[PDB]
Amino acid sequence: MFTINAEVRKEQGKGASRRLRAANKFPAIIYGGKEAPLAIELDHDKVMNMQAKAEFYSEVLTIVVDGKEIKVKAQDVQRHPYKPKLQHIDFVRA
Amino acid sequence: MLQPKRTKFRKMHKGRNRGLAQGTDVSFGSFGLKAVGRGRLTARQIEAARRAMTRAVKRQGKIWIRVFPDKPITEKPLAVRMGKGKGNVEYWVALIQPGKVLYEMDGVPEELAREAFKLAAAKLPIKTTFVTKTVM
Amino acid sequence: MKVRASVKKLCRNCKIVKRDGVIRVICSAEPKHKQRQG
Amino acid sequence: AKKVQAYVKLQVAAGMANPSPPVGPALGQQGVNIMEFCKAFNAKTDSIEKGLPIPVVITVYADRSFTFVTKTPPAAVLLKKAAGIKSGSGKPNKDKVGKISRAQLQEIAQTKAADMTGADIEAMTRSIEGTARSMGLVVED
RNA sequence: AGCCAGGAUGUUGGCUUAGAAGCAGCCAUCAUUUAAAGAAAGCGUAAUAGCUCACUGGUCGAGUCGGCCUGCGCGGAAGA
Repeated sequence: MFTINAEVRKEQGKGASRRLRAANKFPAIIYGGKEAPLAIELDHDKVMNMQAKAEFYSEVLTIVVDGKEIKVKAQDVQRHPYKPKLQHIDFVRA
Repeated sequence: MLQPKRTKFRKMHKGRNRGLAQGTDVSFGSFGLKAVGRGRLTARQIEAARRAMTRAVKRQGKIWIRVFPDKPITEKPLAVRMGKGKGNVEYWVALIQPGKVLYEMDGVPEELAREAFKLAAAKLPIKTTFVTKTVM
Repeated sequence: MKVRASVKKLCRNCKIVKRDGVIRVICSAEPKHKQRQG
Repeated sequence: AKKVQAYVKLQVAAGMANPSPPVGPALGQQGVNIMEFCKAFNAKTDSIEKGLPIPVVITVYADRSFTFVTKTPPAAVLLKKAAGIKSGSGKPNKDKVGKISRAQLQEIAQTKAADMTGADIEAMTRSIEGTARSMGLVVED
């Protein structure tokens, strides 16, 4: 039931990702199925308050990117070590 | 006090304490006392903090000490010159980085876990925080 | 009073007041709870 | 009774007269008489049965000392008169110290209606069995 | 948040009760007329008692309460 608005990452690597997290976002990827993996940037606060729920890790999510909808499921989250924030999320298609 | 039962060599080099930690999630228990500062922790500080916790949440609960010393720290005596060998093994520390869950606790309410972890984080030299068991 | 570097509310009547750039604990119930300099 | 004007509740087992070791001037600090626990109180005690303390309201007026009427037998020694050992409770609920048959509590609760809170039999039945919860007295269902 | 009201009974619950009768004690920690109430949260006793509160009603007529992430600051801070 969660709708997560995303964009496509035109840049990647550690420079671009650390630039992207200082701007209060974080990178993510949608892989799985037969399609190519999709690099995605996500707003941070929406996803953090959203993942405070338990249903974020169990229910099918919907990610809106370029006006499409990809029904994914949250595979695996890298968190920051000592701060309450996120590094990265793997989303498997569903 | 914690100390390895049987080492392989008595004296270790200093080495450095860089980068982030490996034990990061609350694994065994439900609430966790996670490091934020770098530092290192002697066995006396781990014992002091564990007694503060065990007293604080009485003999209910279950507490895991997720760090272990296993690093011998040598000191030279007083009025001894420099040189003439490496010192003697005085105590044992664990090296901590930002992210280590130092302790875990289960079987209490969260408000007692806050209370015992406050009581015991004041016996440690590093800045510390409270974490919960997050699900993936 | 007690000049400490951690001043706290010891009672429920204790009350933190900053006077002249100094944090203080003014109690009405017990005057032993009067504190200064947090 | 009225606003609190020199009435307190104190004595021990009133089979005898005027308990000198346990309380003494505790019933002499306020305007309550020393003599009116000795003859007339036992004259008003023999009307039902002896061997019970009485927590009682003693309203001291501008009369001789006061006027007194005993009203209710209390449930402490009423739940100790047939409970088990005569020593006391200690830690009574974590083990099985006492046991009380509930029919006699239904009839004593059916008698006592002045100094209670309740208007139904079942409403005030397990209140005195709450006093059985107090001294760990296991009710026999 | 102020302000005006109510906040008990078994309950001396037994105590090692020398006085604890909620108050130097431990186990319990119940149930009811009731909007509401703890065998008493704070003080307090030679000792009950004395009050306030925890909760509810009225007055009140717009925000308020407490956490988290942060920038800059305050105290901690005494030498010839």
